[PDB]
Amino acid sequence: NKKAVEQGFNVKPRLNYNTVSGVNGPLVILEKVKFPRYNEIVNLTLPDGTVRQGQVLEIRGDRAIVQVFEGTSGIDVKKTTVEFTGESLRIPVSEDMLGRIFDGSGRPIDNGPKVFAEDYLDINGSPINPYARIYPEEMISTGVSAIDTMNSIARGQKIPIFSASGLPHNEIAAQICRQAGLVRPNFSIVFAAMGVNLETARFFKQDFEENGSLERTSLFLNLANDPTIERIITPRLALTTAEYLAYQTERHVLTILTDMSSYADALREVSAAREEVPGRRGYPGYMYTDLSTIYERAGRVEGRNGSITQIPILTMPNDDITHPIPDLTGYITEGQIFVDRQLHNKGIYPPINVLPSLSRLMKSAIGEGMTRKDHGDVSNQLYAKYAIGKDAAAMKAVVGEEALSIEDKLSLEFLEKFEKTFITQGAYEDRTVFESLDQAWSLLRIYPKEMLNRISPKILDEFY
Amino acid sequence: AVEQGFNVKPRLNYNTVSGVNGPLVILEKVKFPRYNEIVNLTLPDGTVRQGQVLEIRGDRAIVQVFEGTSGIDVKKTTVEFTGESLRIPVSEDMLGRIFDGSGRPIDNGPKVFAEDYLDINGSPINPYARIYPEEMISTGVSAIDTMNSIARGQKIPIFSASGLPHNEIAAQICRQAGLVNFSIVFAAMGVNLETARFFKQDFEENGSLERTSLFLNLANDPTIERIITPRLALTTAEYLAYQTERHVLTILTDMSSYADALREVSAAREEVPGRRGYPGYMYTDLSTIYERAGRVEGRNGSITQIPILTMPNDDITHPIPDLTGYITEGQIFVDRQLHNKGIYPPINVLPSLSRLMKSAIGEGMTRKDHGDVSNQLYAKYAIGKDAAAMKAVVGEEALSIEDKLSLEFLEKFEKTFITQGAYEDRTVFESLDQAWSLLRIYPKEMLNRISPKILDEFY
Amino acid sequence: QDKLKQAKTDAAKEIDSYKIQKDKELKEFEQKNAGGVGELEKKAEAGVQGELAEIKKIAEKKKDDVVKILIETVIKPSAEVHINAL
Amino acid sequence: NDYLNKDLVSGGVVVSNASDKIEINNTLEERLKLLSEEALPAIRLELYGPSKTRKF
Amino acid sequence: IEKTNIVRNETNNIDGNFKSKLKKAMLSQQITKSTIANKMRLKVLSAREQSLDGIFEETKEKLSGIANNRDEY
Amino acid sequence: YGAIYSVSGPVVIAENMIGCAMYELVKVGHDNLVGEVIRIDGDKATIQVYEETAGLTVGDPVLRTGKPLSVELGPGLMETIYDGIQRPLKAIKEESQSIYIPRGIDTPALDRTIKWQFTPGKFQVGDHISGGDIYGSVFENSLISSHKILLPPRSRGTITWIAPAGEYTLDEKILEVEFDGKKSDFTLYHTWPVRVPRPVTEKLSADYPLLTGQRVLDALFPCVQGGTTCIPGAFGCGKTVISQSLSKYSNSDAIIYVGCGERGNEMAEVLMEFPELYTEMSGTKEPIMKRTTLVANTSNMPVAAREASIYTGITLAEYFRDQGKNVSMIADSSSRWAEALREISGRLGEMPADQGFPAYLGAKLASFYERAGKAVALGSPDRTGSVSIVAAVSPAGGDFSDPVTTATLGITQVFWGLDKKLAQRKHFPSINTSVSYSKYTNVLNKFYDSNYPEFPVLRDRMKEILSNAEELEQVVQLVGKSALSDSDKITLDVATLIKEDFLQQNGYSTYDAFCPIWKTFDMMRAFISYHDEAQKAVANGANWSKLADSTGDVKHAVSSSKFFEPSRGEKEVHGEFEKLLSTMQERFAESTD
Ligand SMILES: Nc1ncnc2c1ncn2[C@@H]1O[C@H](COP(=O)(O)OP(=O)(O)O)[C@@H](O)[C@H]1O
Ligand SMILES: [Mg+2]
Repeated sequence: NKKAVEQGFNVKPRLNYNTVSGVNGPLVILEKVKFPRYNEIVNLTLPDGTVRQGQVLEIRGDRAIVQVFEGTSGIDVKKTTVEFTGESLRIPVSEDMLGRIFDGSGRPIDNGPKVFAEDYLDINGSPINPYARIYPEEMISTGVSAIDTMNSIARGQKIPIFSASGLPHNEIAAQICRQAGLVRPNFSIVFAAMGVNLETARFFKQDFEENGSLERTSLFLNLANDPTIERIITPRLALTTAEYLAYQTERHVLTILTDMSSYADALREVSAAREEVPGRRGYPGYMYTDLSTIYERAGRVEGRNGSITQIPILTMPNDDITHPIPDLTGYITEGQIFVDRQLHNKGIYPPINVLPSLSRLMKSAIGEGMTRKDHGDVSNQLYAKYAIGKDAAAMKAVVGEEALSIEDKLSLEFLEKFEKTFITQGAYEDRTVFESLDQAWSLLRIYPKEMLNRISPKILDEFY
Repeated sequence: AVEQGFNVKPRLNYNTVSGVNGPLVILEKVKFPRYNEIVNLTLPDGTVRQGQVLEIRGDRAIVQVFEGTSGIDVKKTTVEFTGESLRIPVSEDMLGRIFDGSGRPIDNGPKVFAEDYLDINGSPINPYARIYPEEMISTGVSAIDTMNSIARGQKIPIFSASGLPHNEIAAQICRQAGLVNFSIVFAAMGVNLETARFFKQDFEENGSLERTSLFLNLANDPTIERIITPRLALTTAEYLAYQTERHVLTILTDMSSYADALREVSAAREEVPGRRGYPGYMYTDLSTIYERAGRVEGRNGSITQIPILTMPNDDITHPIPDLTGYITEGQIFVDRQLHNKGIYPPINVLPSLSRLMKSAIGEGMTRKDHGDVSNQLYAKYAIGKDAAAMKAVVGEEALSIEDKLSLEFLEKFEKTFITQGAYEDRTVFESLDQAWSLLRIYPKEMLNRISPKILDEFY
Repeated sequence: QDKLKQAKTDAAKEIDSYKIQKDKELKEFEQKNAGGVGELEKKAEAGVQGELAEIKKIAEKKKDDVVKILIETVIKPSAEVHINAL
Repeated sequence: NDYLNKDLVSGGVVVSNASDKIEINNTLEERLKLLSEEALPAIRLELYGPSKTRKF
Repeated sequence: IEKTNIVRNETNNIDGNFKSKLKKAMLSQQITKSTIANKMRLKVLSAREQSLDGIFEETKEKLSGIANNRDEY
Repeated sequence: YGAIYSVSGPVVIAENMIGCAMYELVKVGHDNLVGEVIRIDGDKATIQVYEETAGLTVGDPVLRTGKPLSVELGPGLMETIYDGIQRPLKAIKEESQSIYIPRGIDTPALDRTIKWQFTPGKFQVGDHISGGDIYGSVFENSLISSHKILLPPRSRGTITWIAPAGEYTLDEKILEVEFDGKKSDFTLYHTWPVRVPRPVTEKLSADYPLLTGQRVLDALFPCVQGGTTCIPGAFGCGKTVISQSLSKYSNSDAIIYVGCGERGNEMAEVLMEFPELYTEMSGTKEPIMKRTTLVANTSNMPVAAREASIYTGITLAEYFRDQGKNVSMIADSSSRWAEALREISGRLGEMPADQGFPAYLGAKLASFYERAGKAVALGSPDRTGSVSIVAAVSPAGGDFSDPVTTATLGITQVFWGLDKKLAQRKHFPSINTSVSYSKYTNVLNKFYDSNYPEFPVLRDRMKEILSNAEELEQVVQLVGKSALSDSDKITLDVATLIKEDFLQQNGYSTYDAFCPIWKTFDMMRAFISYHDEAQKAVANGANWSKLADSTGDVKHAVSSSKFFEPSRGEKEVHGEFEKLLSTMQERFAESTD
């Protein structure tokens, strides 16, 4: 049946290297290493008995520069013992991972057993063959109008959630997980916290438990107290689990990677620990590739019924799109959901500013077959009129309300009744995409039929 | 009679190569290495490439390969030390031929039948043997001749940006450069084939290939020959202008590309960078290039160097334009804002400057009112720009009567005076008359920078 | 009137056709210039033949003298160590 | 033992050190090539009169 | 009034087309005139290179003769 | 075969490897990872491998191929997808039965099992043949018929034996050349080094426009067949969709869509949609995919392979140019290629130059963009192909001051800059009409005079209207709309109409997916005529508010002209535009009266 067992029944001795040439920052350098690998995750034993894992990063002749995830602190040349496993970091995966809470490095903190591995998969993964990919054309009804109508999330989409520090991005992401469902017919959530607060992790865990998603969710929690070097591997572990459960098990998976800003801060700390290129704002020049190896593990593949949707939750430092984390994440991912501090202060939930938001995979996955015919034109017209509303609001602020034209007044009314009634939703209110489109048509019927220039004439005649 | 030419000096073929790094080739064992020496790297494929010795250790010689190091082996590559710096073969018949970046023929013609072998670096002209130019060149462009004059022997670059018509402006200046015939030495450093074809076609149409020498180092050409092309072109110009007593106008283009080549060589040498990675000695290299322009006391003949330059982001503060302004005298600023507005030439006369204008302009050389008219134009154009900024920031009615008159003058100045179609060839006197017509917009009272005698005699 | 303007432009279009004929004549003149240049190419070649006739004659007159200098130099004993080596 | 090509080389030697890494092509053909490339001004001055344009 | 303006506009376009053709005809004549002049100059320069290479081709024959003579070789 | 001394990131310093030339292809590791030599520090030779370096051990052998990174040119590639080192992704998928690319898989770049119908060319036995000469042709597919088999450059001699007409694989001999007594056997394919550009007889000035189909790109900032192009802009601006629409609807005979640092779902979207799309060329409906090949290198793929993908794509474009086909290579992101270059340079330890990008980045970009250009192929029979490079630079932070963007603008000739303020609010194409420029208008004046004489004057009028209304928009944003004159109001209204209807072109609607050259010309004529009619009516004395109230129908008819189906044919739609203009003139005359 399965021949992967035969290679498993092999014992490989590991060399214990007491020869530690030196240590600096998070990098511990070994000497007299016999044929070092390039990513051999080692088991570095401290003088006090603590065992920290580390993986080599640069291997000159008879030398290996190990970085330890838990930190060098306490490492001594005379007493530390480093054993080379001989293979890269491999997460023990199985179908029983669903319903278990793991630490940052995959060690189970659910007070339960060690995961009874069905396979050992490298956390770094491999690029999915573009010929083997399938373009995601199956719309997900997230239940929130700002994401279903204005934007649109497919099944294989990797649309993240751009947000600031204090915004309710966590409540939006938990809303999406508790409401995600195919428009025209469950999601095994894989949640990866990186440097989140205890309050955030507790909120996510309690939300999953109360909504019943905990029976099909595998948390990889890396709190702020957890070491800042294993934030690099936590999304890799969670995404390897998601890739398993999706491709090799045929389960649709929501991957929620919280605090990708914290992941990128860990990446910048690791890079600055070395003599890496500073990129922009101190982040490594390889940041794009690293974030690519994170995000691009999503998508569907040919012949396998599983799929992975990645909803990374970013934390923009100054609510700036131009910052490297949001810029690189927008360049890689297939859209973004822009949570706005302006709308949050205005009191709107969800505080989604749809103008910076986008979804590449709306183009296909919305249309006549997936949903009703008018959706694309309605979304385009809504974007145009929302922008006209914001511009007319700025013009009103500058030059008073009297100078505005009839079009500007209509657009201000549309802006008010669009932010107040369309974007705004309850935390537990889910709207069918057709209901959202009907509300959108009410908002467009605010206007006369002539000003809806982005609507095709046939759609406008059939839907006005 | 150079009878010392009849002499054979056998050369040492070193097969000891190592450390081949980027543009740099390092030889482990060299017998008495010579600094700034030309070597001939014979590849395993058989093709040879010239190389210059950048630095020598006790037995090492860090060689930079002009044609690039792509394909240089460490085992089968033989490096032959010529024993002297790079000497371009120069001749009087060398005019009218097209050359590669390394002074090799391109026009499918023979190698230069050398009249003498001149060093690329030339020799340092005695400052006591130089002549202050004081001989205006009627460039035919209003915004240049009238307000930033060019003297025969002045190194005045054309500061521009990417996509601006700096090539067109320089070609126009070359085509119409009579005094108030010129030989031309054109050096193309990394310019695209479209620009090189434009320059060659314009020279041929004007009739300049009879008295020009193009050193075309295209973009596809190796990126280290941009270090050597300006030096070859400038020593060709020095020959043609000092020994054959011609008047040479050098049009070194993409000095920004030359500086990028310098930074590439500087980065490979792992030396102390300077500003924006450009080598700390970029001032010295740019001065060595630019300062080869002017007139000498004994010999009547000059190099009217006009090095076209491209600002990376239309910024003067960038190291290349800043050092070029430091060394080269004057600057012709091509403005992105003017080009977007549609003006040709899009020369911004506020940053544009000419140090030798005050001495080569006016007092019977061209006309009595040239300097005062150009001061008045500059002052009123600055007033117009300030008034336009004030009228944009605040209400238009807040601008004074002088500010409104200056806005009208600025409009009539960009749209009529600076705006000059190609091949127009406005005389300096016609440009001065047009500038006065612009200055007759104002009442005589507020033309403050005009000397009262000239104001009475020309208003 | 618009109709009258088109008729007047059509009358001026006849001059444009004459101008087009003049433009065609200019193209024919350019072809004649190229044909004349082809005749001038023979004239230039005839002028070149006059100059390079001396080139063959100037070479043969002083060829044997240059070879004597070239031969005596290639073979001339030139044995001297580097100045630094001494 | 590896002798020079009879057709290409007319005379002279190619002296190299013990390691055979540094060699000096002293063949008459190579010396004539060096003379041809280095005595062009003298050959031009002998064949044709000095250029009237080139003062100094 | 409209007829005169249209006729004048068409006449102006006629002059521009003739002027553009005249400029192209004049420039193309200059291009061919310079090319023939350029080819002639490269014809005598190449002949001088042939004349120069004629001397060098003989010295190679003369050098071979010297090598054959063991008295002076 | 040398060993491995260091493996740090994507670079692998290999010891005991004396004799390896620069940019020589090597096989690093036991899995035979393809790599290129950068530095040679004595015995050591730093190697940038084009695969993942995980699992490499010190001591693993490194074989020296003795060849540079060579693309494989011939029949086969036309309709395929590659992997930068030119590994066919379809063949990889079939051979591995896995959705991941195996490390160091060595599948042939061109399928050898397929037999191609070869028709011998005009060259016969005994006739001298030179580099780039066409000695035959094969039937690649329905669209690329007579895929002319070119004798490799740098190869010459006399044809001793030429194969007759029939079906041949790529391994079979097709032609034999004797040169200096040495026989050379030539097949349907031949390898060419990607770094060295393919030779051409003489590069020519590009004069025919590259019809992108986008209204703004075609009219305001045109591009030629053989001209470089740049599309800077932040994420979501529309560079990828512009590139895909250009590949779908361009008049270029061949498309080389190169994906460097671009998400793999875009490659999947291309592979899924292009077969569905059909090209009206060749006299019959043939799928777009029959004339499009993809060089796909996803962002998560090896870093060093982005440069290989760029060079492979441009060399395929150069080969199809040497065949005489007007090609247009499309780099997904030259900025991602430059980021890969920066990563490699930082791994090496070189001087950061500007923003960390290596000091040779400008030179590399200049060479890559100078690969493009219309040119006569190297050998007989005479033919004139072209290669346009439409490369989408993606600046970091959405600022056009990035070093890669500045170098790209220095080298290129067309700037299709993208504004993110227009990317939002769904105003695609988001071409920033202010900063955008195209230096090919002067050379395209000839084509415009030949086909659409009023195209340049209408385009200049549109540019003037947009610029004047931008100035008036600044004025109105500062001090309100009360000060503006009537003609200012018409200028603002007409420019808003142009931006909303003409410039704004939805690439995913049936009507505006492809606005042809004639439709774009008719739409400029309609909009410019509307502006002129409004100006004339207001100058006659009619109040602009009342005129707009009366001519709202004409304005809506003008704005709705973008819905006219290009599929209806040039004759039918142009009649509709003429009727629209006539009714517009009648309505404006009635309103004025
Ligand atoms: N011409 C167009 N018509 C319709 N939509 C477009 C057009 N151009 C871009 N878009 C939209 O812009 C979104 C972002 O894609 P794009 O910006 O091209 O990717 P990139 O960020 O690589 O430039 C897509 O979802 C697409 O729907
Ligand atoms: Mg993209």
